[PDB]
Amino acid sequence: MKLLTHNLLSSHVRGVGSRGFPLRLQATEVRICPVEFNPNFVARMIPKVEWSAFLEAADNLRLIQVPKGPVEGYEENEEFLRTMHHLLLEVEVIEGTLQCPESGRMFPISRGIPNMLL
Amino acid sequence: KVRLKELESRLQQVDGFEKPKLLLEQYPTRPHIAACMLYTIHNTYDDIENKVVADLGCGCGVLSIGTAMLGAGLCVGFDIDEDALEIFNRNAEEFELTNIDMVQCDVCLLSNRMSKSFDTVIMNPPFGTKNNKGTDMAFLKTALEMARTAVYSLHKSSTREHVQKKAAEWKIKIDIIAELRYDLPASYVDIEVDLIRFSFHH
Ligand SMILES: C[S@@+](CC[C@H](N)C(=O)[O-])C[C@H]1O[C@@H](n2cnc3c(N)ncnc32)[C@H](O)[C@@H]1O
Repeated sequence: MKLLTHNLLSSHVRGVGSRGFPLRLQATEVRICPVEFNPNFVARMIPKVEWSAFLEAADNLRLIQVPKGPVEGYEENEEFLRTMHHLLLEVEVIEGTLQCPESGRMFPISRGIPNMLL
Repeated sequence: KVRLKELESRLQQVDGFEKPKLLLEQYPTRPHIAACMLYTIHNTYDDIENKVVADLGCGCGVLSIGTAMLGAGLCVGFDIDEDALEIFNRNAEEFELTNIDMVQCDVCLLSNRMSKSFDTVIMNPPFGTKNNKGTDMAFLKTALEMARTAVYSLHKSSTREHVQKKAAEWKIKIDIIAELRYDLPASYVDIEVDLIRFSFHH
């Protein structure tokens, strides 16, 4: 499970209703997988990231120096896009759990696959 | 540019189900169907490259493997069966495709976290009745909620009038883009399906 996937699975569309909450990640095994850098793709993902969920998951994975939000002119900032490419697409959770905030139940991640089935 | 025959030839090398589960309607999308469907999504509608794509009922991964090869930013496959996803994962590794993820879940029971989470949703859904509805119509409602821009799906041509009626009730745009056929596993002969593009009013 990549962190972009965690973000998709976790995030809510913010609107007039009350705040939704992400799945809390607790990882026990991670791997690094090189993904071909697609800067146009990373740039269009930036405004769609739910940052608070991304930072929480990145903290659990012991990632460091993580950007705390979009930088100025980030569409032209290759270093920012490269960093976010790595953090969103190249750090894969292989074993772990996702905690449901409404239930407290733990859903297992095994062989990189979250099992959300009850 | 990946030509149509090359795409299909690659998809012929996607391994299928070792032990298909009949009750889940497990069979791989036929390579001719998958290649024509994905080639059209990409070359006519530009709905794959640099996009984030969901494959509902991804199975052994034929449609997701092809989507990843056509330049998706990320293709995420969803399936209820852990055995199918194990095969999908092996296929992704053999093809050296790293722009893929997968999730085990019941597509009919996803939370509203999935709302408008993908650019494009693609699927070859099951057809069996569930709670007085065709399972493909339950998949379709879920797909439309997940997709920001377009849904591409295969539905029985004999059900076309119903799909058109639901699209009208949901105020969704619908276009039948091809009439296709493929054979089911011998244990099940021909099935006539429409390839349908669903999209949204602006
Ligand atoms: C016709 S197969 C799809 C073919 C797939 N594109 C492939 O190449 O393998 C239908 C898939 O739907 C899955 N499925 C059935 N019911 C489901 C459900 N409620 N939620 C998620 N997947 C389901 C099956 O496990 C199966 O893999």
